Amino acid sequence: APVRSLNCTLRDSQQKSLVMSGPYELKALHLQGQDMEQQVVFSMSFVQGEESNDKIPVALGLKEKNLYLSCVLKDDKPTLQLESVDPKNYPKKKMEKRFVFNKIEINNKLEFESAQFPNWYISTSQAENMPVFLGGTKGGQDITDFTMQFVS
Ligand SMILES: NC(=O)c1cnc(C(F)(F)F)nc1
Repeated sequence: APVRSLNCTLRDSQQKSLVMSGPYELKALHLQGQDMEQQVVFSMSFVQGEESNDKIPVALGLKEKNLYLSCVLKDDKPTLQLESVDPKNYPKKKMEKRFVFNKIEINNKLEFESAQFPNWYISTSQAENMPVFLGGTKGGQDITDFTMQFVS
């Protein structure tokens, strides 16, 4: 049947919100009050892929935009990008692998691993107003843990 999707926001474990930073760029910053309207709302689709109790394959599209987070090699490195798609054809249950993240629940937090690039994760910096990026460890100074908020 159709693909099932939920509207949501994400915040990193330091409670930074995600906003735009150009036509295809996301940054993370501390946000509260009026400025919270600036945060990106995702449509999280539950897609085809290997699945277990705590590891759920999803795609992350921007709400009512034909833009998806994707993982590709750029200048020979696994990188995160926002990629446009044909709005007639998306979302779909069989999303291409570059669009698929494994949403992993550990200790009441979420990690989003690239399905395409094992052990590469959606990451934020500790500094304010820096890009969201794909980081090659769920270790170290960069942040790989998030919480989800459900949106109407
Ligand atoms: N400048 C970056 O490292 C960067 C990568 N990826 C993104 C995305 F896809 F979240 F929007 N925004 C910025």
